[PDB]
Amino acid sequence: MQVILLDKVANLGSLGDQVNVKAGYARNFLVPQGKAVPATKKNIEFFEAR
Amino acid sequence: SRVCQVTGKRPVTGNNRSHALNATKRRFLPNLHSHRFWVESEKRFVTLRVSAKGMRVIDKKGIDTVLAELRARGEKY
RNA sequence: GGCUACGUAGCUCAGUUGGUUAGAGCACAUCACUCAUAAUGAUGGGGUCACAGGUUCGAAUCCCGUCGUAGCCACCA
RNA sequence: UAAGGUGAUAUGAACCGUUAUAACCGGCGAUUUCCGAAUGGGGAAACCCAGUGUGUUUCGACACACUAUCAUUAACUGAAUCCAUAGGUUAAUGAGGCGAACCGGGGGAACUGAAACAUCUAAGUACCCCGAGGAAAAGAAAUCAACCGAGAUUCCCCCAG
RNA sequence: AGGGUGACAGCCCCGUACACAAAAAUGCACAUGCUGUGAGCUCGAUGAGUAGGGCGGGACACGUGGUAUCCUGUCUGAAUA
RNA sequence: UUUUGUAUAAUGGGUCAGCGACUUAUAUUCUGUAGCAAGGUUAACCGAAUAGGGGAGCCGAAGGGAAACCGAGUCUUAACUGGGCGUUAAGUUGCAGGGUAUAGACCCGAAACCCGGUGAUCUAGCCAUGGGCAGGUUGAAGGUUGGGUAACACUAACUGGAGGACCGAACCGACUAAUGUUGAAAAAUUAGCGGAUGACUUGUGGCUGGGGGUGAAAGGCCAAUCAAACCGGGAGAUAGCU
RNA sequence: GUUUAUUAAAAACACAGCACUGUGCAAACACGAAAGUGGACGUAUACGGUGUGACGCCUGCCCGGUGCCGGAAGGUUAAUU
RNA sequence: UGAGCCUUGAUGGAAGUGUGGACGCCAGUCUGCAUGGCUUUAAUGUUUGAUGUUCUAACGUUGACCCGUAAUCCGGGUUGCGGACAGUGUCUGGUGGGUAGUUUGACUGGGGCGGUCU
RNA sequence: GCUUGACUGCGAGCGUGACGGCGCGAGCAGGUGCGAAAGCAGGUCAUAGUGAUCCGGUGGUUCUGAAUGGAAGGGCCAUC
Repeated sequence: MQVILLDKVANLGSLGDQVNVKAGYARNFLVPQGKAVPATKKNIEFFEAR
Repeated sequence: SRVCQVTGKRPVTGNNRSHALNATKRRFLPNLHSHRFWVESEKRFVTLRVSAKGMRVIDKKGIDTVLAELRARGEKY
């Protein structure tokens, strides 16, 4: 569960980095709260074009 | 029923075995939980009775796919 | 059989990294006192550091073999 | 097809027929009360009671038809919440129950054997359950072989107690 | 062949061998019509919470045994010609 | 029949008739017999179907050694004067029979264990809704009025009508006896006995299910069955016993 | 008052009274793979469990054993890593 | 705040004012603090437990209100409470006659008790 | 006094057991001790002093090695 960010956020906030977050942190808060999204190897290209 | 809506995991029967190998019937049943999942693609939460792994699948494949299944298969949800 | 620990004054005991020179408590012993008893005080007798091999110039102080010893593990055709 | 017929116990009555509408046999139709999956609601099975539609030169009350549930699809409707969903009505389809074995699947004994008994056996048997077909299942090598080669699955005889 | 007939029937009866028959409905084959379905060539693609592993069981003749192999309740988790 | 031994007063049989217990399959070995013979024979399957085909295969012709391996020898050991097992006699396939193996394996018989069902129309308890208790006693709290207290206390009458209260029918029980014991009755009859406004008794209907129910507790009751109900099944359980 | 329906009605069971003990309520506890239900539409003057058994006078000593309650030290100790 | 290795601790311009520690058998008026021609006495980076706060936001709610809905079931919704606990799955040590299957020898001047068993 | 014959491989022939087994044994081969030598010694004056198989440990062993080389595992010898 690496995911890519969206806004700032915690000790990793950056509007679009590849972090390595804990899954529960990921698929219970950030994504449902729209602060990140999974890095599904398709996603590692849209925020790897900027 | 204790069936994982994602994997179809259900209880399975096996044995106990003592140090003397006495067999006593028993069941392994799955690590169910039931969990509010955000879809966004429907602006709603859906509670699936899900196994861990069921979760780990949803993590990987991603919800909507999994939801294509279930619906593809007829699961209520 | 494997892992721990521990047994040194007659009873009871710490001392515990050395290099110390063998205690404390009652027990034995005799003198001091006193009306005399016990309360007391003092000097000594008694340790053979669980038994034995070694590292060390100097092991109760570390290494090892058996005992005694209880803890539980754990093994047996 | 036909000279004889109206099932049997079962006579009798009254009939029917003989050259083709007597009976009898076969194909396809028609009718097909009530209960039963029972399906309009109920219920002590073969009964009680309805809503709505129809129906009457005697247009009341009764008779008949339809109204279960689930699924899929559509249509129309439509909360908390505006959107949107859930919810609700209708409609079209299909399901439901029964049935000998064979078949696949979910569960799954003990007696017994070991000259006792735990491992082991009986045995994935008996039994319960779900499902399907005329057969079921299996099947087109991430298989064997042993440096030579074979070439899906299934069944039979060997290999071999 | 067989059954029957007042006792045992090739020639009494019903059959049997053999040869024939379908107005209708049907099983099965083909042949087509209608519906639904896709064929063909070029260039591609090649089955990840999977394989494997840890724990627990179950299957393989095989009782964990030096035990390959298969299945998975549980926690994990690749390479990709 | 069983026994050391049975007229035995030890078993079994009232009598007759019919039925009633060593089977079947597949393996293996021996005997007989048949075929062929250092060879014998095919299995499935094909089939002109008891033929014919099919020799996959099985048995035998070589043994010894755990084995590699060697071979009329081989193993043992450094090695045998040796020693062990072998070298000399024929096998094999049918058919009949004697044994054995696997099966219910000569027939009948358990007490039980497991599985799925059917039972609270008896009884236990509980739930709901209805019914019953002739007649006669006892006289609790309380009340009233006099007496009595400073007022209460207390006291006498009268009134009142308490109780798992009293005597006693219906009703509910079941202490004694006799009768009955192939009964009138698979628990009663007769004479006595207990309770009888209560933890009473009763009609209807409901709920609880088998290692489970229910139990004012006896292992009681759960349909004349109870230290684990009944019906069907595993099932021909097993029976070193009769 | 109850009991062995059908050889035991009693000194047995029950009983009010007594004591210990559990239970803070989504109670303990019981039926139940679970949902749930009883406990109770109750709430510590309540409820379960256990022993004792109206009343009167009373209920002495022993915590070594077994059990239960308390005990944030230390010794030994599972999967795991 | 428990505990290792890395780290903030120590070892196999002369001379003046001169003071704790040194495995130091058994305690150096000697060295530095401003100045003078490969550890216990404890603490910064970690891999790791215990407790307490905070975060997000799972999860519980047999509190309240709203809708489905004239409904003490369920669901959805809002909210308060609880909150990474509780609970559950797999694994695992303890306890476990609550429940189950079984064992509990033979000889023997009956059996038991005794004795015996090579 | 000196010593390791309480030796390794074998074993004609016997005894004794239902059997598993146990016992006695001259002699052969290799190597050894004591004795000048003939010789004697394969434990003790003899008869008790003991435990089948399975499972497993250890040492040895080119005997086996699931395609092949190895290895695991097995066998054999010794022993627990």
